[PDB]
Amino acid sequence: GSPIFGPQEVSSIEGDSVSITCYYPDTSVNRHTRKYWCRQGASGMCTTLISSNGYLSKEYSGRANLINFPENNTFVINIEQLTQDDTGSYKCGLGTGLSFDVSLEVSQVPEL
Ligand SMILES: *[C@@H]1O[C@H](CO)[C@@H](O)[C@H](O)[C@H]1NC(C)=O
Ligand SMILES: [Mg+2]
Repeated sequence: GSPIFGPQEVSSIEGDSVSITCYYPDTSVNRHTRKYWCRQGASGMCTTLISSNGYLSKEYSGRANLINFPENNTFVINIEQLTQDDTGSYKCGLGTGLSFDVSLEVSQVPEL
């Protein structure tokens, strides 16, 4: 099935911020479980970059937040100071399991 939903593709420009909302099923277990944002890598693993246990990758020091909103069965990942190096294939999810694939594209600032 389709337990998690979010934005399939997120397009931004260098310097921008994004706010990515992931939706989960309306259950107590899901409201209180670990939430995560991870980047899919060439090895096949999805490396956690931020989680609701308070974990943060050094790649996101000073520029990211993950906020759980149990009151509407969502959580939000905020990512700031984007650069082209943030382009990639990500997942938002619950647990370690339930997840949704997000493609983030960060393009160059257009020439004037
Ligand atoms: C969920 O609730 C939070 C807190 O009130 C709100 O800021 C956010 O917009 C809501 N999310 C959605 C998808 O309605
Ligand atoms: Mg590009």
